[PDB]
Amino acid sequence: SMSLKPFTYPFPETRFLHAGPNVYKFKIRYGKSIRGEEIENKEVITQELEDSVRVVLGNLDNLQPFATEHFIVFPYKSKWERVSHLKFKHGEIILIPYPFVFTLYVE
Amino acid sequence: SLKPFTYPFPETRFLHAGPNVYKFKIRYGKSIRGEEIENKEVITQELEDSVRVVLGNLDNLQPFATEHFIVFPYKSKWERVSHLKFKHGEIILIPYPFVFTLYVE
Amino acid sequence: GYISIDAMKKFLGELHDFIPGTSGYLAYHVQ
Amino acid sequence: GYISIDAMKKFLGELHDFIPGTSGYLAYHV
Repeated sequence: SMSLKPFTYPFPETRFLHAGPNVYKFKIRYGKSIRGEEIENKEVITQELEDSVRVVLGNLDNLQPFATEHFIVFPYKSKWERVSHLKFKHGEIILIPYPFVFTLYVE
Repeated sequence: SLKPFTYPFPETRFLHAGPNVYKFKIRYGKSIRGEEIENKEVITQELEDSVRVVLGNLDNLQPFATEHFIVFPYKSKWERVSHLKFKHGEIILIPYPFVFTLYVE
Repeated sequence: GYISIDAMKKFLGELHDFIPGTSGYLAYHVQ
Repeated sequence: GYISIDAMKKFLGELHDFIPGTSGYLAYHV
């Protein structure tokens, strides 16, 4: 169903995600239309947002916009600056930060 | 001096910049399609500006706002290009290997 | 006029929130 | 809120429509 804590729609947030030996930095942003209005069935929306994050992780080298039932998502990567100055650990295991930050512009 | 863009209808444009030829696609979203603009010279200039920003940031595409639009630029692989040859007179032009799509909203 | 999420490849593997101070996760600076 | 186009780097050089059969442009297959 959902392995991640619910996203705080419609509030923008930064999330760090651990998958295998890597850690990823994600930012979620909401546009004017979807931001002003709020919807009560947030479970469907939270599922759609996790689904959107998983699509982005599934297309790391070919980001493209896509439509969910309630949103259009425009994913973008940008260089994660000073990621060399950060160290991420899971117990004693060093996690490798993916060198790009993912921003999902949810519209 | 570029030919007018065919707003609000999607189009494919081939553009020569430096030693390369670029393939651009323009797409318009639901909102901007329902409402139409009468003075298209301003719009054509904004779209040229948008193309020039993409060409100025080939390695770091990001969305941006013009006076009338939000532009979400994306690149995808230009498929079936390896068997094509472009010339400008005797000059060989190199196709840039990615299509640029401007999602105009 | 956008492709449906249901036509996209999706990473379906294990995915966890990285929350320092929990589940053995820690983060810090260097130099 | 999205960044203004006016804050971004812009290619300011010469930019032409590539139209085969005009201005010396040609395209063809193998």
